[PDB]
Amino acid sequence: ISHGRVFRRLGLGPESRIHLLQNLLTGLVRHERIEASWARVDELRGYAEKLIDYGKLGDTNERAMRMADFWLTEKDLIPKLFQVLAPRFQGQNGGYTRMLQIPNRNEQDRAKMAVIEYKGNCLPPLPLPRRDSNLTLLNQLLQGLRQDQEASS
Amino acid sequence: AAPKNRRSIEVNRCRRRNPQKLIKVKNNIDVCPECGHLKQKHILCGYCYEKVRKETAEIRRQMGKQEGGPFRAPTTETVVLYSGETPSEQDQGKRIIERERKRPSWFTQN
Amino acid sequence: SGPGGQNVNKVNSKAEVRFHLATAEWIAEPVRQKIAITHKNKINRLGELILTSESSRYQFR
RNA sequence: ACCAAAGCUAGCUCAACAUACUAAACAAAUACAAAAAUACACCAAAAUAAAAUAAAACAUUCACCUAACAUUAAAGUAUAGGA
RNA sequence: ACGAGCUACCCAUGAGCAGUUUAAAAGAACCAACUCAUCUAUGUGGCAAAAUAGUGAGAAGACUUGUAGGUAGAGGUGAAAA
RNA sequence: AUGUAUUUUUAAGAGAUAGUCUAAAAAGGUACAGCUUUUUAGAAACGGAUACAACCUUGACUAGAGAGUAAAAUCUUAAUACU
RNA sequence: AACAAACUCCUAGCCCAAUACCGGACUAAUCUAUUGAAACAUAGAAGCAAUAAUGUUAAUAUGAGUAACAAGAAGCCUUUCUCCUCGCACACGCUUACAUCAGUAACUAAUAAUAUACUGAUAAUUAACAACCAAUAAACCAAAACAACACUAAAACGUUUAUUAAUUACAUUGUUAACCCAACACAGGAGUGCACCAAGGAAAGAUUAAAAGAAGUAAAAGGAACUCGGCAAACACAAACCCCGCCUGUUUACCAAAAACAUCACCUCUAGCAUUACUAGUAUUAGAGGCAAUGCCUGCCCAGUGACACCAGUUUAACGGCCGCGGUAUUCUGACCGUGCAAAGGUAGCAUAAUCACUUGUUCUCCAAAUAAGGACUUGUAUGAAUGGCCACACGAGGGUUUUACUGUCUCUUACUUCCAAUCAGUGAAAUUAACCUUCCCGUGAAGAGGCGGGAAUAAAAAAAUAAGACGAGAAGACCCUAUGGAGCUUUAAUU
RNA sequence: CGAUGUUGGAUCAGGACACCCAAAUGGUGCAACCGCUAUUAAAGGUUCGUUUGUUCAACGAUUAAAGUCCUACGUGAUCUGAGUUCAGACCGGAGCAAUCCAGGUCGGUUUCUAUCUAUUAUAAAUUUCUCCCAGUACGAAAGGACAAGAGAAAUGGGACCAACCUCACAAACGCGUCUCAGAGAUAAUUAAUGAUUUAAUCUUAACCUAAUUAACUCAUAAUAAAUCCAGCCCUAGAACAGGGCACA
Ligand SMILES: Nc1nc2c(ncn2[C@@H]2O[C@H](COP(=O)(O)O)[C@@H](O)[C@H]2O)c(=O)[nH]1
Ligand SMILES: [Mg+2]
Ligand SMILES: [Mg+2]
Ligand SMILES: [Mg+2]
Ligand SMILES: [Mg+2]
Ligand SMILES: [Mg+2]
Ligand SMILES: [Mg+2]
Ligand SMILES: [Mg+2]
Ligand SMILES: [Mg+2]
Ligand SMILES: [Mg+2]
Ligand SMILES: [Mg+2]
Ligand SMILES: [Mg+2]
Ligand SMILES: [Mg+2]
Ligand SMILES: [Mg+2]
Ligand SMILES: [Mg+2]
Ligand SMILES: [Mg+2]
Ligand SMILES: [Mg+2]
Ligand SMILES: [Mg+2]
Ligand SMILES: [Mg+2]
Ligand SMILES: [Mg+2]
Ligand SMILES: [Mg+2]
Ligand SMILES: [Mg+2]
Ligand SMILES: [Mg+2]
Ligand SMILES: [Mg+2]
Ligand SMILES: [Mg+2]
Ligand SMILES: [Mg+2]
Ligand SMILES: [Mg+2]
Ligand SMILES: [Mg+2]
Ligand SMILES: [Mg+2]
Ligand SMILES: [Mg+2]
Ligand SMILES: [Mg+2]
Ligand SMILES: [Mg+2]
Ligand SMILES: [Mg+2]
Ligand SMILES: [Mg+2]
Ligand SMILES: [Mg+2]
Ligand SMILES: [Mg+2]
Ligand SMILES: [Mg+2]
Ligand SMILES: [Mg+2]
Ligand SMILES: [Mg+2]
Ligand SMILES: [Mg+2]
Ligand SMILES: [Mg+2]
Ligand SMILES: [Mg+2]
Ligand SMILES: [Mg+2]
Ligand SMILES: [Mg+2]
Ligand SMILES: [Mg+2]
Ligand SMILES: [Mg+2]
Ligand SMILES: [Mg+2]
Ligand SMILES: [Mg+2]
Ligand SMILES: [Mg+2]
Ligand SMILES: [Mg+2]
Ligand SMILES: [Mg+2]
Ligand SMILES: [Mg+2]
Ligand SMILES: [Mg+2]
Ligand SMILES: [Mg+2]
Ligand SMILES: [Mg+2]
Ligand SMILES: [Mg+2]
Ligand SMILES: [Mg+2]
Ligand SMILES: [Mg+2]
Ligand SMILES: [Mg+2]
Ligand SMILES: [Mg+2]
Ligand SMILES: [Mg+2]
Ligand SMILES: [Mg+2]
Ligand SMILES: [Mg+2]
Ligand SMILES: [Mg+2]
Ligand SMILES: [Mg+2]
Ligand SMILES: [Mg+2]
Ligand SMILES: [Mg+2]
Ligand SMILES: [Mg+2]
Ligand SMILES: [Mg+2]
Ligand SMILES: [Mg+2]
Ligand SMILES: [Mg+2]
Ligand SMILES: [Mg+2]
Ligand SMILES: [Mg+2]
Ligand SMILES: [Mg+2]
Ligand SMILES: [Mg+2]
Ligand SMILES: [Mg+2]
Ligand SMILES: [Mg+2]
Ligand SMILES: [Mg+2]
Ligand SMILES: [Mg+2]
Ligand SMILES: [Mg+2]
Ligand SMILES: [Mg+2]
Ligand SMILES: [Mg+2]
Ligand SMILES: [Mg+2]
Ligand SMILES: [Mg+2]
Ligand SMILES: [Mg+2]
Ligand SMILES: [Mg+2]
Ligand SMILES: [Mg+2]
Ligand SMILES: [Mg+2]
Ligand SMILES: [Mg+2]
Ligand SMILES: [Mg+2]
Ligand SMILES: [Mg+2]
Ligand SMILES: [Mg+2]
Ligand SMILES: [Mg+2]
Ligand SMILES: [Mg+2]
Ligand SMILES: [Mg+2]
Ligand SMILES: [Mg+2]
Ligand SMILES: [Mg+2]
Ligand SMILES: [Mg+2]
Ligand SMILES: [Mg+2]
Ligand SMILES: [Mg+2]
Ligand SMILES: [Mg+2]
Ligand SMILES: [Mg+2]
Ligand SMILES: [Mg+2]
Ligand SMILES: [Mg+2]
Ligand SMILES: [Mg+2]
Ligand SMILES: [Mg+2]
Ligand SMILES: [Mg+2]
Ligand SMILES: [Mg+2]
Ligand SMILES: [Mg+2]
Ligand SMILES: [Mg+2]
Ligand SMILES: [Mg+2]
Ligand SMILES: [Mg+2]
Ligand SMILES: [Mg+2]
Ligand SMILES: [Mg+2]
Ligand SMILES: [Mg+2]
Ligand SMILES: [Mg+2]
Ligand SMILES: [Mg+2]
Ligand SMILES: [Mg+2]
Ligand SMILES: [Mg+2]
Ligand SMILES: [Mg+2]
Ligand SMILES: [Mg+2]
Ligand SMILES: [Mg+2]
Ligand SMILES: [Mg+2]
Ligand SMILES: [Mg+2]
Ligand SMILES: [Mg+2]
Ligand SMILES: [Mg+2]
Ligand SMILES: [Mg+2]
Ligand SMILES: [Mg+2]
Ligand SMILES: [Mg+2]
Ligand SMILES: [Mg+2]
Ligand SMILES: [Mg+2]
Ligand SMILES: [Mg+2]
Ligand SMILES: [Zn+2]
Repeated sequence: ISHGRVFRRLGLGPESRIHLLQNLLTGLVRHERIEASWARVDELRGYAEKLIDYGKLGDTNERAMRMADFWLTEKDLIPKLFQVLAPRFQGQNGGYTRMLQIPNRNEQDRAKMAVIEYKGNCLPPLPLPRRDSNLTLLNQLLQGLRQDQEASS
Repeated sequence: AAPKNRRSIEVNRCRRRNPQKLIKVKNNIDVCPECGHLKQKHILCGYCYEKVRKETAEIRRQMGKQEGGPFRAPTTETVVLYSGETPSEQDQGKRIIERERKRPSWFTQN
Repeated sequence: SGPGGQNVNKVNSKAEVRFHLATAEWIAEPVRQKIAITHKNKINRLGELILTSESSRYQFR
């Protein structure tokens, strides 16, 4: 019975799971885009979302200061977090990270792998799944429906 | 416990040829509109992702060559440009990476 | 109880004779009182006297 | 259709003859803890064969059982045997 | 015939026992290294043809242990468990 | 006597000598055993007693897509008024 | 009536069942002598025919793609983060498994990546550390333990003098390693000097978070009510009463660590002595033994069997034994007596015991309840005094009984993690197996049926669990009996 | 005997009735309550502790009751090992000794990865205790009812976290909370009507009869709209399945 559980079991326990997530978060903050197992990236998504929120509280906030000190193992990333990631995420509310499932690892384990990336980074854009153009048959019929609806009012 | 009798080939075939054990056909297979290679509808294209990953690896190698130390991370934003490009007014004041390769078609200025 | 292996394990060879003393008309009254006095440890509260045998291996013995 | 199956050869065995019987190689080192050139010693020795078995047990007995006299008969005879 | 390189006991040559209470190096006391293996749980074709974890006893002595040698089966050796 | 052809010796011989039930005559036990010990007879179907070792019918070869028979298939009552 | 056989007729025949044993006629496949040469005939020979020996060898199947095994994360590609701490060298031992380059389709890593563990080629360990590195006579009792000076158990470790010791660079050998013994790259076994990290490494291949299992943490009220036992666990880790052994210690490597053995102490016996034990010792000694410190003691007996005495006689701290029958004081008993046999007739002590059965002997304390425990009574007619009897301090992973404290032992379990478990990828065993197209009930039957009989049930295949059955698997029952089968041990067995 | 693993317990229990209670009755030396026997009825239960390895047995407190058996005197490929049933060691006895004990004491390895059969949740309650009935009927008084109706609980079935408690996850869990039923039918046993046997007689004589146990069936309750299923969540789940993805 695992009803109402949000945290999946990783590593050698709760503390090892926290340490693994901390290492993943440090790597994500340092490189602005990392890849891991799908479950690990899925769990790290929320922590990365909350880290930007904490950084948006300001540099002088002691709680956010100690949170960054604990999480960002490499101490040169804390100034980066508070002066690059936080300032560039100001008008955005919760659209800080993007997660996409990549093909399985070429190793024999054939793990389900995902890539997480902070938006607005200085990296080549991933092959995002783009929707069809409005000039398609179905979308053009839908545009006709929309035009009729607009003309009806 | 030990088996009582040897299981015949009829039983063995009926056991290990059941549709539950057979590999199911995947009907989410599609071709990538960009490169024409095969990909799944919910999974990013392997070819394009490999291109992006190699470009990212080269960019990161250059930006780490810029920083001679392990704990020397930029405190400002970063911008990468290719041969034949100049930083704009909105791109100045940031750390700059310069590449000898020309700008790829998929990589947009922005 | 005792060492007899499977024999003692699964053979009913312990004998027990239990009978009421007050209504036992086959024993004289003074004798009944004397037994009730001297062997009160072997008599329970319902007046039933109990004797048991375990020594012999045979049930009839 | 996989897994597979089939070759005829290497060679062995039993005898006979036979010179007469520990093959070849032995440059160096070889019983120092072998293949280790080189210092005052010790070197050496012999004393019955036994039993597993048979006698339906087992005590006396039980051929052959790592000692030349071979073959045809005498003869499985005289004898020796808890006879 | 071959076996004391494991083990039982000796023979030469060496090496170990930190800290604490004690006039004590007292076949004393607590507890380490170290040596044994009381109890339980796993293990039972296992890590292992006798182990792991927890927990236990001794821990300056009739103590452990390294090297070399000896006692060989009708026997050796044995603080007798045949 | 009669109906049948078997019996006795001669010369080679091996197996077996660790057995069950039924009917009958007895003994022991408990006038008990799918009990044990003696004597007479029988059996050990591919049919019957639903299944079945011993109970019954049956002088056991082969082919038939012929026939006649044998032992054998639901066993009996369930009843007591006397004003 | 009918239906109903290995019975009997009908139509043709090659014209009557069978275990052990017995007889006969043929015959499969080889070699040889003659025929034959699209593979046969007559004769003579045998290594002359396999559905069966828990048969031997080789390959294969079921169990089974099951149990089981591994690589910390990100990355700019070997750089940074998260954790645990058996590391360096020498001795012994293994021999190149060490280093560089190149390759891994396959072979080795229990899987990949690649490579200290596979393949090929080329190089290497350079002595000052270590091995080999004087004899012959004489002076020499006086410990090592910071050694001042002492104890008993009396203690390895050295110089000087005198005679000869080739005399003259550079000799020979071990120098790698991730390693040794355990069938394995095994959670095991391994001596010594240093420090507890300044050196070594990674518990997780990736997911989900079913049952059951192992490990850990926490728990309302109760606080041993669970159980053979307070085994395990616990915020406690204390005080006591008995049995057995005085105590430290040793023992059945691999089911028994003890109440067993040994032990200081006490007793016996056997020896008046010299060059290998005893012993380089001499009865206050040395062996063969018993019982166990200490305290109270060890009562009777040489009738039997041993030993000295070669016969008498002595020995029990030698092997061992220490009584009946009947009546009696005033009722229970018997101080006492008569008689008989003995070598003496069981003394002291203790006592329902670790002590045959009766036994849960009787009684008191402990508990609400006790075949438990302790204290008393005691013929125990089978207790008993060095095969030792009684108490006592200390002691004991020995065996029993209580008082609190303690707690998931339990009332009555629950929650969460890790290893497990299920899914994906890789590698991939074992016992077992006559063939199974492998149901339930009743009856039957070599006397407990999935296979028979009479009835019910019945699309076929997976995956995960529980173990009622397959008289389940494992070991030609270790209990019992037989074998004119063994072996150990003891003798009053028989030959010696 | 080329193995059918052997006592007590832990867990789970299947069945028989020769019934302990619970239910319906008959006779009583049954006035009433306690009682003693006899018939029918097996859907459900049949306690907690001390001593003993104990089955038994003795005792304490209760209960409506602490039933008798079969089941390899059930169940060790589920468990326990205290005793029995190996090898060690004592005490008493036998044997000169080795050894012997249904004579006692301590200690003493309990293996299995499931091949096949089999199986892996629909319900439609039960029983005690209090108030009246009533100190009423019944009785010389002491004593003392049945039935009917109101409630409290306990067991068991099925469920759930508003609060308490376990609880450092949003959940799970009990020690916490909610619910639990109508009709027919009968066995034993009572009377109406009525012949054989013009009386009577409940009838293996008919007709309709009425009071009637437990079971057992049935009303009733649950599921009960087929072919979209890539991906993402789930109070749904081993895998497979199942419910959601328009508000926001
Ligand atoms: N002594 C003996 N034994 C026989 C006889 N017949 C058959 N047997 C035995 O019976 C057994 C076989 O039974 P059957 O096959 O005869 O039914 C075998 O032990 C066989 O020796 C006979 O006539 N005499
Ligand atoms: Mg007993
Ligand atoms: Mg015994
Ligand atoms: Mg016995
Ligand atoms: Mg019996
Ligand atoms: Mg013989
Ligand atoms: Mg013979
Ligand atoms: Mg013999
Ligand atoms: Mg001979
Ligand atoms: Mg003569
Ligand atoms: Mg030696
Ligand atoms: Mg040695
Ligand atoms: Mg010390
Ligand atoms: Mg000490
Ligand atoms: Mg251990
Ligand atoms: Mg623990
Ligand atoms: Mg200690
Ligand atoms: Mg001590
Ligand atoms: Mg001998
Ligand atoms: Mg000997
Ligand atoms: Mg002994
Ligand atoms: Mg012995
Ligand atoms: Mg004959
Ligand atoms: Mg015979
Ligand atoms: Mg018979
Ligand atoms: Mg006959
Ligand atoms: Mg038949
Ligand atoms: Mg006939
Ligand atoms: Mg016919
Ligand atoms: Mg004819
Ligand atoms: Mg015929
Ligand atoms: Mg021929
Ligand atoms: Mg042959
Ligand atoms: Mg063959
Ligand atoms: Mg064979
Ligand atoms: Mg396979
Ligand atoms: Mg399986
Ligand atoms: Mg597994
Ligand atoms: Mg790992
Ligand atoms: Mg080697
Ligand atoms: Mg490989
Ligand atoms: Mg190599
Ligand atoms: Mg080195
Ligand atoms: Mg995991
Ligand atoms: Mg793993
Ligand atoms: Mg679990
Ligand atoms: Mg647990
Ligand atoms: Mg705890
Ligand atoms: Mg609690
Ligand atoms: Mg108790
Ligand atoms: Mg109890
Ligand atoms: Mg404990
Ligand atoms: Mg304690
Ligand atoms: Mg305590
Ligand atoms: Mg006692
Ligand atoms: Mg002791
Ligand atoms: Mg002392
Ligand atoms: Mg010893
Ligand atoms: Mg030992
Ligand atoms: Mg042992
Ligand atoms: Mg011990
Ligand atoms: Mg032990
Ligand atoms: Mg002793
Ligand atoms: Mg004295
Ligand atoms: Mg003494
Ligand atoms: Mg004496
Ligand atoms: Mg004498
Ligand atoms: Mg004399
Ligand atoms: Mg006394
Ligand atoms: Mg005493
Ligand atoms: Mg005493
Ligand atoms: Mg006694
Ligand atoms: Mg006891
Ligand atoms: Mg107790
Ligand atoms: Mg007592
Ligand atoms: Mg006592
Ligand atoms: Mg005596
Ligand atoms: Mg004695
Ligand atoms: Mg004596
Ligand atoms: Mg003794
Ligand atoms: Mg001890
Ligand atoms: Mg003690
Ligand atoms: Mg000790
Ligand atoms: Mg909880
Ligand atoms: Mg797999
Ligand atoms: Mg086999
Ligand atoms: Mg079938
Ligand atoms: Mg048959
Ligand atoms: Mg049979
Ligand atoms: Mg049957
Ligand atoms: Mg059938
Ligand atoms: Mg049938
Ligand atoms: Mg029927
Ligand atoms: Mg089963
Ligand atoms: Mg069968
Ligand atoms: Mg079996
Ligand atoms: Mg046998
Ligand atoms: Mg046995
Ligand atoms: Mg025997
Ligand atoms: Mg015989
Ligand atoms: Mg013999
Ligand atoms: Mg013999
Ligand atoms: Mg004699
Ligand atoms: Mg048997
Ligand atoms: Mg068998
Ligand atoms: Mg068998
Ligand atoms: Mg069985
Ligand atoms: Mg039941
Ligand atoms: Mg009845
Ligand atoms: Mg009743
Ligand atoms: Mg019942
Ligand atoms: Mg049995
Ligand atoms: Mg019986
Ligand atoms: Mg029976
Ligand atoms: Mg049983
Ligand atoms: Mg049992
Ligand atoms: Mg088991
Ligand atoms: Mg079983
Ligand atoms: Mg035991
Ligand atoms: Mg004693
Ligand atoms: Mg005994
Ligand atoms: Mg015992
Ligand atoms: Mg013990
Ligand atoms: Mg299965
Ligand atoms: Mg299982
Ligand atoms: Mg009154
Ligand atoms: Mg009432
Ligand atoms: Mg309830
Ligand atoms: Mg009338
Ligand atoms: Mg009337
Ligand atoms: Mg219905
Ligand atoms: Mg759906
Ligand atoms: Zn593409």
